Amino acid sequence: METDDNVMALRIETTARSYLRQNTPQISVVGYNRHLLLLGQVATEGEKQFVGQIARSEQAAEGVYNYITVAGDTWNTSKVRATLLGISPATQARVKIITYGNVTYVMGILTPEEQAQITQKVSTTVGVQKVITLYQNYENLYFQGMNIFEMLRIDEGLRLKIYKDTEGYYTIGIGHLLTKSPSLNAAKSELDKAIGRNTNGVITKDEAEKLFNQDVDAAVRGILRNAKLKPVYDSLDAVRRAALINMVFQMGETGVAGFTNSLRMLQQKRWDEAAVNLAKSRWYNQTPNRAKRVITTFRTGTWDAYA
Ligand SMILES: [Cl-]
Ligand SMILES: [Cl-]
Repeated sequence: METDDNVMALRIETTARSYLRQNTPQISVVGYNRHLLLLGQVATEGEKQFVGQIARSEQAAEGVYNYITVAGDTWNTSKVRATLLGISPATQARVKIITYGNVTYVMGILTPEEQAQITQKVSTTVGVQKVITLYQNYENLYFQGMNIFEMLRIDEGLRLKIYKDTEGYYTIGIGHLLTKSPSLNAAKSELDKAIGRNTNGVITKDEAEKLFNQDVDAAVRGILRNAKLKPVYDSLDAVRRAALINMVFQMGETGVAGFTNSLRMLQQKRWDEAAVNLAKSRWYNQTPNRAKRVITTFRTGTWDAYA
């Protein structure tokens, strides 16, 4: 859903901008849950209606909201938390907020009760600004296919040059750390190590996916030697296995092993009880978007949140 929302939005942004310049321009498409929100300033009511047909021609779109005016910025996680104090971190994760012009749009899959609460909180934070709600209540196979490599591409990023992480070390690819020394030369040599050539501090995607496989294998061995992680891992299907490998990549073997109660529920296949519980940890607090995708993967056993 992450990849389809973005994929469609850009195709609509780009095919729409093309049509406008054939009659500088202002068009913006935002995608949430395959529902699409059209933003910008067009000159005539007929063009606004034509840009809306472009979007509705997207077979994978299950809704289109045309809010183009006839002559922006998405809220970041912290700014939403400043505004939704009192709502659980889990419910805040099912909400996108955008301000385009002098309007503020609120998208999300909410209970009728949750809608009135969040609508209230947003209206009091913006004051006398217009607030548009776009709520939903509680074949198509041409898109990219999701796998574990594309999963951790969305959750960490793909870097094809040696970059410094946050801890002051050197890294490349998908979080594949090279060395904790501040010596770049030390990192460039270790980069040649795993690739076996004159990388020159640069790699291709084909040979970054080769690293990512080495990193995945390394995790799966730590997992099978850890007394708490092994039985859970063995009992789970393929997608749910990549959810677990995701958490290990993020917190290390020992970190994940501390989720005692949530692990017992996964090994017991209680998918929904395991989700309510994982959404109560510091993990959800400090990386809610990721933890929302990882946790839905655990609940559905599918690539929904990522597709
Ligand atoms: Cl933030
Ligand atoms: Cl996050």
